[PDB]
Amino acid sequence: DTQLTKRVKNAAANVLRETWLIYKNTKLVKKIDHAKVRKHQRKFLQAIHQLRSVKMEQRKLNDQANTLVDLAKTQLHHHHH
Amino acid sequence: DTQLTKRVKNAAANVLRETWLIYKNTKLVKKIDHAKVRKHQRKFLQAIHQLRSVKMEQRKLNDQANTLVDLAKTQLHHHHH
Amino acid sequence: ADQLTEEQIAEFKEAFSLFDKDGDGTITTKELGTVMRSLGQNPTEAELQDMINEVDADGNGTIDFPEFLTMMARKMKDTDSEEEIREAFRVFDKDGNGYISAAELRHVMTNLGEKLTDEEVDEMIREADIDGDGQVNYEEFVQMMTA
Amino acid sequence: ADQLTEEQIAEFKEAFSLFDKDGDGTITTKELGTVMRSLGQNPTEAELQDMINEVDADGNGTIDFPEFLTMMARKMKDTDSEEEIREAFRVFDKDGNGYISAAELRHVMTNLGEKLTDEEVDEMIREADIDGDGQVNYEEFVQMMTA
Ligand SMILES: [Ca+2]
Ligand SMILES: [Ca+2]
Ligand SMILES: [Ca+2]
Ligand SMILES: [Ca+2]
Repeated sequence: DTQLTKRVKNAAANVLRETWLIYKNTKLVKKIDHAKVRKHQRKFLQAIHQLRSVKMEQRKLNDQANTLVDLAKTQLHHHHH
Repeated sequence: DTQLTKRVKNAAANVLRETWLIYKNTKLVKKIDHAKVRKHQRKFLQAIHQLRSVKMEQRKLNDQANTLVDLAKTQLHHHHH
Repeated sequence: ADQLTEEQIAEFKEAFSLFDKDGDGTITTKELGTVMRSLGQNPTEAELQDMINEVDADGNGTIDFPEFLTMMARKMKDTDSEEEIREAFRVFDKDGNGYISAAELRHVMTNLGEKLTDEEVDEMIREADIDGDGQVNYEEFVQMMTA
Repeated sequence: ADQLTEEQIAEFKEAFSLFDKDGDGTITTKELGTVMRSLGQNPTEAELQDMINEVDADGNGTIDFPEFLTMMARKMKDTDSEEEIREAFRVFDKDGNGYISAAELRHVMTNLGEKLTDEEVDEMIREADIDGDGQVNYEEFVQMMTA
């Protein structure tokens, strides 16, 4: 799926973006601007949770395909796949 | 959610049902009736995959709630929850 | 034994028929949806399109027999279901003590799911209650059925 | 430090406002939906109802401040994000060798997501390229940012 891949690339680039910005604003500055940290922490959690959402949808997709494969294999115990 | 719980109880009872029936028809019988085994294997994979579906939806629900909690916590680094 | 037997291919063709409702030679998202729901699953339209796209060779939007083989080849391997079955029993282990009574087993099996008759429940309990104490140690019983 | 500080409660009230759009004192599935999507997530109607039902005290179908506290109390604990961040970098590790070049990092960061400016990319690379070899060992860089 191109849509899912697209979701991953954009979300992953944003995890890099916000991790960098949080680090910069909380370790490479003389005066920590909390307002800025909060903004980037919001964008950081959003990107991390988007990647988690894609991973869960991929596990769902995989089990749907394994269900088709299991049903096909019945035409051939308690084992599955 | 009562709907999800209901899905679990019915699906779990069916995993017990079909595991028993597959075992009976493939170990406690003089003549193994493959047609019967196939039928029960189909019902077995259906129940096992329904329980997997509930588990994945519960992990999804949990991360959606953890997203709300993470966003709320921004009003208070790279840690999450 | 080694990825192929002319017997399997034969059965897999019978399988294709479990999917190709109209037997028009191709499986559409609509037919896949019907089969998946017949298995108590509920794939969205996008999920159905993704299943097909995963093995969509000639990218015509449908799955034909040849394509229905790469999807299988990629996952011929099976694995034991012991732990998952034990987890299904644990749903009915009220006190989380590892046992389910013969009475609770009848109460579950004659009311939930597709159900077993009281007579079928007697046969299951005869095999599961190894100690004859009216209690089923389910981890042991599942180990025996999957051994 | 121990489940509570009058300062947190204050901030959490400010949080409630991030959710209660109309500030009518209650969060509905509709408002929750708007916020969740503003975070790039897409909960279904049932998932929104489930989030509310999970902590729906007076079962009125909406979440009020008091209820908005049991949900938090139950998960105050945080955990480090090292591994997840490393995985995000690995998305851009073309050859799976543990490194991403300074050029590839600019190509990713100035085109994907919300983006960084070329000047911001220079600052990130200055910190990430520890050896000065134009290559970023990302496992090391993430370890340093999360240490
Ligand atoms: Ca057809
Ligand atoms: Ca095709
Ligand atoms: Ca409101
Ligand atoms: Ca309520």
